[PDB]
Amino acid sequence: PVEELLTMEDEGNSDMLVVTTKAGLLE
Amino acid sequence: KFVYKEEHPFEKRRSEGEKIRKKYPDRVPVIVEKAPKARIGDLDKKKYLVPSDLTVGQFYFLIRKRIHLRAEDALFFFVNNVIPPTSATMGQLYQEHHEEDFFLYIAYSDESVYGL
Repeated sequence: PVEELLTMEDEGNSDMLVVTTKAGLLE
Repeated sequence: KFVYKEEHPFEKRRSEGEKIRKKYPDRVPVIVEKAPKARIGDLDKKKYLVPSDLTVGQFYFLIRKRIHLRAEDALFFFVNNVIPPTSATMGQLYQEHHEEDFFLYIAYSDESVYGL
């Protein structure tokens, strides 16, 4: 499944997971 | 110590790490792997690119989800065998503990002692 809100797959490296800046709001 | 290091030669890791730090200096590249003897779910992806302001506690929330940890289940990170404070930022951890390939390495366990 596609990850968009807190994480997303790196466009170039399917093997690097990018954590979004919105994840800095998590509590 | 890390399977990432056995499958990828140092020079390859270091070249990648240098490029990622140059492209995203406000972010920290992290390799996350299960600590030996940990009795806990396996992680599907090991390589992360995290905002430097993300806290260790926020990273715990993200990793717990991926490994399907229950509310009773503990999760502990270790960097160079030390548990980072849950309030620390990933950027602080990166500055003090990144390795020569320009990645930060985190082991995770259900136990509070690495390799217990």
